[PDB]
Amino acid sequence: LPNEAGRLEIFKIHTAKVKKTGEFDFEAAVKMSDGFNGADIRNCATEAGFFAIRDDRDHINPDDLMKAVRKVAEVKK
Amino acid sequence: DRGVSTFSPEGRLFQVEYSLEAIKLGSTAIGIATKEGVVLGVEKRATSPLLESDSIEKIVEIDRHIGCAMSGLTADARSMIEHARTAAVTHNLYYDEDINVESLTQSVCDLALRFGEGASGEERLMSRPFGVALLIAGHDADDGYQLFHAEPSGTFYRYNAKAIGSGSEGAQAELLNEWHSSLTLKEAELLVLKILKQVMEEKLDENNAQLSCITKQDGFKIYDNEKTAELIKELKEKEAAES
Amino acid sequence: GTGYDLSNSVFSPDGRNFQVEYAVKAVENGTTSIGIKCNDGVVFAVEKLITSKLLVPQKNVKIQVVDRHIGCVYSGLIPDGRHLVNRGREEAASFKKLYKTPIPIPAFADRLGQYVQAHTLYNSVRPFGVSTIFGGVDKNGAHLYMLEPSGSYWGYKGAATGKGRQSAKAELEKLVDHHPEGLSAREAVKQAAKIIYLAHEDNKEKDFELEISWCSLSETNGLHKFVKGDLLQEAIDFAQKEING
Amino acid sequence: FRNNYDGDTVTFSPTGRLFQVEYALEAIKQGSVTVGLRSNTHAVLVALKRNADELSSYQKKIIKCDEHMGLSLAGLAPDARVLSNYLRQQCNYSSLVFNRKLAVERAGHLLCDKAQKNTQSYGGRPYGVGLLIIGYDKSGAHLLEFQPSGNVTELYGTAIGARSQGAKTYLERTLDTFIKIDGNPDELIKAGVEAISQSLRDESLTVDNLSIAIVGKDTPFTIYDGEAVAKYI
Amino acid sequence: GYDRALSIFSPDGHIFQVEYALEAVKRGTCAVGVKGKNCVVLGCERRSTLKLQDTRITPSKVSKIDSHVVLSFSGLNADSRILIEKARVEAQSHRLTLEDPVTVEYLTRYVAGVQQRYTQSGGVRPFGVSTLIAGFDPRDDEPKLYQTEPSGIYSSWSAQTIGRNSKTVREFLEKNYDRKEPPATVEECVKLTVRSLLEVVQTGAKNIEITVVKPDSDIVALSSEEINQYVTQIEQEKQEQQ
Amino acid sequence: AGYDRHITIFSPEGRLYQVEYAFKATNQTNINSLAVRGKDCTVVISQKKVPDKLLDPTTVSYIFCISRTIGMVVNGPIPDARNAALRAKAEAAEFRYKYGYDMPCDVLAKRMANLSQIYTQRAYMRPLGVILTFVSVDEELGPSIYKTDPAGYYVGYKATATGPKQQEITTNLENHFKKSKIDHINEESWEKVVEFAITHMIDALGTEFSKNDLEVGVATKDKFFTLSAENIEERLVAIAEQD
Amino acid sequence: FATLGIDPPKGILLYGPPGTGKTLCARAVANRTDATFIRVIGSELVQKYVGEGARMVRELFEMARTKKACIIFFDEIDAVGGARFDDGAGGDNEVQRTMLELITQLDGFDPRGNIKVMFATNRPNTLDPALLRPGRIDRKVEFSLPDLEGRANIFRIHSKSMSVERGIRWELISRLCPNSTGAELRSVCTEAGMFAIRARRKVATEKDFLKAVDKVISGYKKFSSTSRYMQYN
Amino acid sequence: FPLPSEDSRAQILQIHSRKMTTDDDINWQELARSTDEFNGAQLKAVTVEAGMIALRNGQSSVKHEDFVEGISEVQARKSKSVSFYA
Repeated sequence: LPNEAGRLEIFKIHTAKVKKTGEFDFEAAVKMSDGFNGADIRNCATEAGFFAIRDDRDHINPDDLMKAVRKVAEVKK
Repeated sequence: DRGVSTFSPEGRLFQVEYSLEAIKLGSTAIGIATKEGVVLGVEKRATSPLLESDSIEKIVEIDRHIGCAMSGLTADARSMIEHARTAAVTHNLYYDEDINVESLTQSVCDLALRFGEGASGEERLMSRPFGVALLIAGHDADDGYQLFHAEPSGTFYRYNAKAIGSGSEGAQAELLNEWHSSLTLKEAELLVLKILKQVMEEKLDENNAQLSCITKQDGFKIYDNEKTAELIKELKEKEAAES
Repeated sequence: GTGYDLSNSVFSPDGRNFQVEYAVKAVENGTTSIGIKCNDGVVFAVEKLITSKLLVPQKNVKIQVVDRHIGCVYSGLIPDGRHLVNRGREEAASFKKLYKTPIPIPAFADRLGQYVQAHTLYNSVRPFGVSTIFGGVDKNGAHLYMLEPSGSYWGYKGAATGKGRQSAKAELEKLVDHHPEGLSAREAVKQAAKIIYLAHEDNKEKDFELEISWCSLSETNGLHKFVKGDLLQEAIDFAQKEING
Repeated sequence: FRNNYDGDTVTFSPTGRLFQVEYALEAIKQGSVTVGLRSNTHAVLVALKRNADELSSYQKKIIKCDEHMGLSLAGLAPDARVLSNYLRQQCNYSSLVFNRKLAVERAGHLLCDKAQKNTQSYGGRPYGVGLLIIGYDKSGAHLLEFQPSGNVTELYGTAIGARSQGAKTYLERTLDTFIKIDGNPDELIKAGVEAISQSLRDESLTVDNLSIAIVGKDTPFTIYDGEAVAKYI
Repeated sequence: GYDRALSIFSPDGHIFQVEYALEAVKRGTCAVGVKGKNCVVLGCERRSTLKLQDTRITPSKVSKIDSHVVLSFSGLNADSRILIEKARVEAQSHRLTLEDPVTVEYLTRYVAGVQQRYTQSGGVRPFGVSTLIAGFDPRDDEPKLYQTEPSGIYSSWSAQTIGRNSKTVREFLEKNYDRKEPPATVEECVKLTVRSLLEVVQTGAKNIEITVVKPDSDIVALSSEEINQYVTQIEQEKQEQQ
Repeated sequence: AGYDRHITIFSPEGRLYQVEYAFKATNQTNINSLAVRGKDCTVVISQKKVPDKLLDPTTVSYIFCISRTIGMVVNGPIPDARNAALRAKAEAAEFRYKYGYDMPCDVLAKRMANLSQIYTQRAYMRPLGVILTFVSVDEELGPSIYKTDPAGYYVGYKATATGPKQQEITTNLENHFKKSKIDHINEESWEKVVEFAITHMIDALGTEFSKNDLEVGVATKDKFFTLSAENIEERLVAIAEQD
Repeated sequence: FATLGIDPPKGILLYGPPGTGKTLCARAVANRTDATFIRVIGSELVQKYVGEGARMVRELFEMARTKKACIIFFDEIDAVGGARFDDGAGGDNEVQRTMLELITQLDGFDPRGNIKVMFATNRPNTLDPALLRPGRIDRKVEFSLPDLEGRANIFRIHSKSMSVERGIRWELISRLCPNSTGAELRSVCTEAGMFAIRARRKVATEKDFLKAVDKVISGYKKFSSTSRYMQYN
Repeated sequence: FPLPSEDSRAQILQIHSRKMTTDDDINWQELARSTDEFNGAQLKAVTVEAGMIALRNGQSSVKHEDFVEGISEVQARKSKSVSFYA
């Protein structure tokens, strides 16, 4: 479970897939990662994007994305 | 097995619910409290033709104006000698009078049922709650004759006519129509012996059973073997005159 | 069997026995109670689920305030939560006996963690299956510490429990960017009803009742107050003002 | 293998509770059916207690404490001859030492953790006895529903027992009418009589097996039995 | 110490502690006794075959409570002597209080009273000890026989005996021996006792020991020579065909 | 029967199953640290993770002040970490009450290990598998580090760390200690010694941190303090200017 | 069934001592059904190959929907079900998969008219607590020691074909016998029949029955009986 | 599957009661309060065993008491016993 330097290149591909607003901070989300891997990183915007389906918008707020980060830590193991 | 704290699916202890099986293994006894006196009796049966019924006491006396009996193992019968008899004297030590049968039973039940796994202040070391069915009867200075019973489960209830032992299922069924408010002392002496005849497996004998009574004047008085044999002869003459 | 469910005196490969893990599910099945830590003081929140009209509002209060200077609130099981209240208020009385001074929040936190860690060492002692949220005002400033059922506790600028614990704290981080130190805590009282209202969407069954017991660094300066009258209905109407339907 | 999550007191179930409490909740229906409420100024407790035989009478669960307070317990009472008598000692202990009216909060607060000590401290069984306690003070009458799980709450009225849910729900519509009517304790006791008829779908209303308690401001605590309930039958 | 109880109450009344406490007598040696008019006789046996010891140097069932009361039983060895010393202190306790010797009736209650706390209270297990208690009362020559069960059950008896196959041996005394007509001469109780001792141990009379309890503080222990005197009389009229 | 999952008995492998699970995972916290000794001082550095925006960085610490001259390094579960911390602080004051000198390293490390070894005797009470490292600066002997293992193992350590990377930093420090043939760091200016220990820490990690993401402290002569947010940030910036 | 909207019970559980008159009642009722009877046990069900105990038995379950009027009693469920903690030591997975295979036939669809399910074991809850969940068992057979007067017909059934002396009293005979089962009462008459072998009795007398209870239950039975082995689990 | 509450158990019983013929004397909130921690598998057995109580009584349709008698049916060990109550 490496630091930001290990998962940095994953976040770039993770960012380019999701089309959202241009204001985001992913540095605080790195500390939020506990027991998360390359598959759990995809889960972040996967569940966060589900909340915006009924909102008729594809924009993902930085706090809405962090809500799914905590949600994966509850279902771990 | 597992911890004693395990309850029943209804929320009750196992030793309390299973305490009724040790009563049937004991002696069958039926107490009755009439308008005149309170009829007490038990069944000695026999364990052998050489058994002596003189030194065995299945009917004890807590105090002069009251009485007690037992159906079950004889171990717990002596636990109340240091408790029920002590509390009866403790009442005379403080209030110096005859304790009410209604209050004495509830007072004994406080000293009767105490158990559990363990406790520092109270003694829960007792495992089985009761192995014996104890009868509590006497005379009240206000109400009158009261027939109570100490159940193996530990509770207490007011019993006009109570039947305990293995034959309590068939004896209490007919006891509903037998007991009446007009039943006197003499009429209840031949009634108990007639019911015990269908209960007792052997011939009625002075050594196979023991009866007594509670008098508001003379007090608790046991029936001697010479007097008990008289009630046996009166029963044989009464049953022949029924038809 | 595995030994972790029956005995808490053994060692788990993950460091947390299965018996301790069962305490987490008991707390999450209770009622959501959040907390507020800002520059003007520390504000709590508590809700009472109404099962039937027989229940009377403004009676049962899960917030237990030690003296006037320290508040506390629990969740999950009632007896395990009130067991700590008798011990927490007894040590506070013993504190003022020896030192003749009010007890600060950090000195109050170590007395709680000592009881949890000691009950997990003995196999014959049943541990605590509830979570503890406590705060107040001391000679220093606002401090909020939440005691987990495992015994781990440290600095928290916000608290949550029940349903959506980590989901309710998402609104707390939104106020961090708006107010760096939290600034005015009076508006947070209205925000508290909105955070609890966020959990009312999925959990809506019968009527709800909200109670708030807070303490301030400025207004109270160590005293204790309660939300009632106009302040009671003003915070409730604010949570329903955003979404009327 | 339910012996692990049940027979052990200190163990925790996968749901976060103790299965020993589940059996204690069932003991309420296995016992006698009681009905109680709080009208404020007056208070009525109607407890129906069945006996074991036609020639036998029940035992009194209700234990008198003081003139302004009373208690009626439901389900069974294995330890109540000790606990409630010890609580009755605390009733006078608060009056003769602290001079307290003994409201429904602290009276159920100590008993909440008392039954928990049996689960917390090894070597004892949980009590598992339902207690309905009412008391009067300067703030009026208050009802205390005590569950084996240590429930501390206040209700206008409640009915617990076997098939007693009918009397609990049906009186919720007229509940506001009963509490607003004061000064006539006879009609308040008759309100509980209708709750007994709704709670018995098999037998009829008894006479000696019916027990009614009442407490109020001027009227002290007493238990109606025999000819006292003749007008309420 | 141990807060729990070492016993568990039975659903049907069949208790593990009551089970093997009675068979402890079935595994041990038999204790034979019979009452009388002015005295009481208590016999016994020994399980050991080869005997390198003497009867006086090694006591087995020999124990004394009051001056004229000799108490002999077999339920066990170690747990049996514990109740004896407590009874002797209790026998002195009546001399420290009542100043008079205690009757045999309470001496049975005290032995069962200690066994009462074993079956009731926890922290201590019960014994397999079953005591046959005898002796007299002050200014009374009438003996007593009480069979004490490990569960605290006692009853009056006459020819009762406990041990290996003692129920069958007692059946021999249920007919020839009449409780209503007890024998007079002290040696008459021995004639019926020796005949009952040959149904278990048979040969090896060195193991056979007879203890006669007599009033005025007198105890007579019969030897092997006096026992063989009644053995010859058994085969006299029994082998002859009438 | 035979399983240690409840009781504790000797396994057929000669090793207790409780001792196994205590030694296996101490990294469930998922945190690393390091401890080194200077000339007249002692430098300790511990990683810090703050997975929330609401956490107060001054509250979370793995280094607690015991005495004026004594620090501490603890890794393991948070609730069980303070169990040995509150006891050591209570036992540290007992030294002055009995003696009235400052707690030496040879005592506090021995008392907590002997208390943990009693848990091997007691089957009912649970021991602690928490890593215990007592760091301080002695007056006569200078810097000393004694790591107390949960099984009672404690000895002199010139350097120590935690986590699975403990052996990685040990390799880099062993080569520097072999050529210099000294156990401690003979270089003065502990401000530059802190940056020296970070270099060995970066090699195991490979990333940087902020002022509140690293728990760092320095044990000096007759003083022990904790670096604030400004003191930590100053060293992380100044290390980039040198190398 | 169609008018009221209710369906008859399919699955049913048998728990108690090993064939004391419980199992005897199971085979007696099946004879009056007048349908196809098939007996399949669980002990041999294990075998080795995966599917020999599930897929091969599934063919019997599939044929049950084809051929109607079929009745099958599932036997020896202790060798099939049961509760797990470490999830098995190996080799019992197919034993547990057969338990789950029985669920599949009751999972998607199945008629309850021509297909019945009955288990046999010595204790009710020893199975998987998920297996004992309702819907594969609609009702449970509670088998315990009945009352005294209820078993008086058992003494009659064995005496219908048995010659007994006229004037015998069964009231005193039943008093010697405590709570028991049907098969335990036949053992009293079984040894009583042996009393007429050695002692050579013409018919069955009262002294033979009064002594047999003390000879069999007290004398012969002694140890080796099921008493404390059933609580819940 | 979470433990169904009062209103949660009511909606589950409404599914199995669609084919049931009742007297319209039933209160849904009344029956759910007497039930605790009963999933839909146990709630289904209540409606099935409800009509079986009326089978011996010859009733044309189930009533509010028959649903309470469904609890009286033996599933969770709700049956009777001796001693304290008789």
